[PDB]
Amino acid sequence: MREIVHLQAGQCGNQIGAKFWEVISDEHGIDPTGTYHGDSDLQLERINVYYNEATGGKYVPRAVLVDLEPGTMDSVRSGPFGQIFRPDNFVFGQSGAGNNWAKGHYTEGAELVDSVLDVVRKEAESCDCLQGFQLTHSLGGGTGSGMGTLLISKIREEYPDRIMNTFSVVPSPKVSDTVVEPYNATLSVHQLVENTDETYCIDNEALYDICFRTLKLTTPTYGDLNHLVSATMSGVTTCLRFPGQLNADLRKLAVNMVPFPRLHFFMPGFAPLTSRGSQQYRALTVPELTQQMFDAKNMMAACDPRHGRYLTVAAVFRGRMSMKEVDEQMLNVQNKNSSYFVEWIPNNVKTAVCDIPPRGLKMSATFIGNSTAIQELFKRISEQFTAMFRRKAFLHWYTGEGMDEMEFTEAESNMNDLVSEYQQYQDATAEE
Amino acid sequence: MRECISIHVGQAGVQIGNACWELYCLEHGIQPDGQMPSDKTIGGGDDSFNTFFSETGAGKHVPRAVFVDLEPTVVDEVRTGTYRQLFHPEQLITGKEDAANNYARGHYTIGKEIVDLVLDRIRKLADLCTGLQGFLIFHSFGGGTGSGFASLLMERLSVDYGKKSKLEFAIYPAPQVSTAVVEPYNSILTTHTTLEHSDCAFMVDNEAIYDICRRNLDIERPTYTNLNRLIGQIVSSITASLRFDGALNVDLTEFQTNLVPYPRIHFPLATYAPVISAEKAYHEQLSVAEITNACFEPANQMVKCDPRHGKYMACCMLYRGDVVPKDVNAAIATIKTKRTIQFVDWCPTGFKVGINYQPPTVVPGGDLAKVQRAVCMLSNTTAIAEAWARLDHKFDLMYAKRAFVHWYVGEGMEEGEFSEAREDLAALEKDYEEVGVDS
Amino acid sequence: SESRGSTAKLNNFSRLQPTLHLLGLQFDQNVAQSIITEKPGAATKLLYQLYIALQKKKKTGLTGLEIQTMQPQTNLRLQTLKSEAFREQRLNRRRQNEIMAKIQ
Repeated sequence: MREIVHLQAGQCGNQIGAKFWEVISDEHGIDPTGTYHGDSDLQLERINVYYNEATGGKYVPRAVLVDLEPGTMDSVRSGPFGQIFRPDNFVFGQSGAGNNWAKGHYTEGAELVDSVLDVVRKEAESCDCLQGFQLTHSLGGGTGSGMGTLLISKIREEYPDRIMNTFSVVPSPKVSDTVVEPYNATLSVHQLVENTDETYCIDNEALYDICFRTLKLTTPTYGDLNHLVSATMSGVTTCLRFPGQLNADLRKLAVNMVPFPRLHFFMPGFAPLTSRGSQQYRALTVPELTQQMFDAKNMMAACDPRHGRYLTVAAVFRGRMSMKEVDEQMLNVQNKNSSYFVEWIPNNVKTAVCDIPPRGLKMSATFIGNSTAIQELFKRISEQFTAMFRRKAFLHWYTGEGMDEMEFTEAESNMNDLVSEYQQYQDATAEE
Repeated sequence: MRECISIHVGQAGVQIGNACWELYCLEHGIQPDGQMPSDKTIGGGDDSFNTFFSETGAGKHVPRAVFVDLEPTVVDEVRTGTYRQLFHPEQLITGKEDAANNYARGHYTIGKEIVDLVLDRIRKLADLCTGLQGFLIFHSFGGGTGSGFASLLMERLSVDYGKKSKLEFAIYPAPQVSTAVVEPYNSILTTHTTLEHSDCAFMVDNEAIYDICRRNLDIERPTYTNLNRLIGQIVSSITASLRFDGALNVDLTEFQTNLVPYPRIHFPLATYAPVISAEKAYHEQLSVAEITNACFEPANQMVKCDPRHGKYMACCMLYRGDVVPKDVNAAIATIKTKRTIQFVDWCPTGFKVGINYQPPTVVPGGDLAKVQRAVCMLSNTTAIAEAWARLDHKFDLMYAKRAFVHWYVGEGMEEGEFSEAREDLAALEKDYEEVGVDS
Repeated sequence: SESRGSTAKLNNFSRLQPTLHLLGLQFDQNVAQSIITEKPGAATKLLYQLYIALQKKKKTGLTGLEIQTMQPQTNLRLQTLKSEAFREQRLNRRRQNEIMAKIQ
């Protein structure tokens, strides 16, 4: 029936996808072998969304891993749950991307793309009807950003009537992994704003700051961030995975919180982010959750939403509390915090509570909203791109591939238009 | 998969290759016999050894490297060693006449005689491999064998493989101390070949090695073995994510793509740390921030140049051992705000994160102690341009009335090459100056 | 913008605040409260202070821009302008609610 096909791209995308698969398998009671070992009720009916029915009740995952380097599949296969996936989905090349978008798209995006299109077409034809496609990748390299955009464009061209949601990782000047990273982010943003339904902003520095100042972890590593993004994904997807009283779906969310297709970026965020020694001294209530979802401390942003105005806010709850508290809380927030949201459009907060609590935690709820805070990231990316494109540094590598430089010019024109649009919609005045 | 071929030209290249191979065999538990006689007590070896070694049907390992030299004395010296049962005699090509710090002979009348043999050998080695990314050419600028023969072979390898990475590793004639006199004569001709026909080049000297060993290792009697060990450790640290894995693997292409900002400026500044002895590795707390800060100190550089004179273009950080990401982030936050370190108004940041789970090992009889983690630095700055300026000054001052040039004339070569190399180096220095100048 | 819509008044006051603080006069929360609720006296008092300060400017010497040599002002006033915008928002936490009632 209604199933969701999952996609993989980039080494960071691959690791976060594996973490999410392990998290959902543990939550829904799946042993590392491949059988079922759950003890719940809603873990058998709608379990076919991400799995596939086979003989002996052995559900198989539904995710295609796309990569250019064979070293990632070996790393992810030796894990405790790396023996359950489909090795056929591990379509890897022989040459690495080299953190090049143009080279990865041109050379490693021609003779390898056919296999992944064939397998995704086979998976789509295997089921009866679908809703959308989820792809988790990163903009830091030629692996995630190099082919994720191409695959999204291909699937949109083939099946226009599908959901294109992604969780790409935005860069940061403070924490960088590539010298030509702003080039690749520049090239990827064009495809993101032209051939993508919606996109969520993912940052590592903000997650590190959160886990340092609130979680207070001893040795925070990538595993913690993978767990956090997996939990955020599960909280987002529980609206359809576990139906409750007020259920939601991805397409309704995309329609309701995207005022204009040119602006489809979002701001994700969880809420119960507490230290180890604080877990046994907490008050599980509504106002605390509202405060942790409204303050800028708990958000995973390397920015400040207080610099702009709230455009669209969606609070997805997962638990058994009430209905009146959410509406009264949002009402008094809009009454008090009036200069933080768009005045011209009232009731910018959407109510959604999942009656099914998660496994291992009773009170869980995510925060999905689109506030006016990405503008500084966009302008700093534009400034750094202009600075490096002035004297044309690190450009011979892209020129030798075959692609010209006009692409950079049209791209920077596009970001200039987009940021102009963003700042002239930031100050949405009532009248003259 | 990730397989590369090493090239060793000259005595220095051969000894460096031997040091690298012995380091690899000791770190991977590879016995000198070539098999695994360890049937009673195992001590490792279940890893990915296919990157450098090869597996036979009988459980044997064959090194994949090129050991060529014009003088047979080095070949005989290595042959009479205790590792002679590891490689193959066909990989060690002797020679009747040698260059011995001479370019004209080793490029025209000596190096041109043994061409087809080495080409067939390297073709066979490449055919024996599946995935090829780059090459490890080891030579020297002072040694005539490592200058004339190396240039003529690389000029052909470049036109035979345009899609493969072409690395370079050799020794720079130090301004203060030197071994021979005609070293810049070969250097001025080798630099043009390495610039207009190669993609990247690494430049190191011995004086800085001497200074660092006397300052940290505190040895009054140094030897070539320690220098070779340092170079091998550097090479292993650079190519660490290939034999093994980690949180963020960094292949040859991944760092080589960004390490080259321009086709003319491809001379990074390596920095290995910590370079410490046994007693220097016990009473000393080792974290990431301290060693990263020490990496930018001019005293720890293997090139005698003050970083404060210029500024950096591109930076490439590598790590090896148990390293925690938070320490790397804190170090980045510290260095990005350091006023001493200079950079351009156009590159606020750029660098890499290579996490290697396997820590560096030790050797019985060596000077390196057991360190929990390691760090390697490859930065691009214009302050190193003084070395080429000094070399050009030396070439100009000894070319005025043609000291020791009549032999090169008699051997057969154009005198105009000297002026061509001079003007090419002048243009390169001009380009470096222009790039260093900001708005 | 003079329009009765309080967004126009926000536009006016966003520029009025730093001008009130180029004298060092206290742009006060209760002053704005009496501005919007039209309690007589507070805004009138601040306006009269500004009036006699204009008289001070015309009394002997320098214009207000040249007065800055007396006591260095803009050492924390750069943060004060942003805090003034944020406190205009804070005044909105109580005062603009009635205006927003018709717009919501």
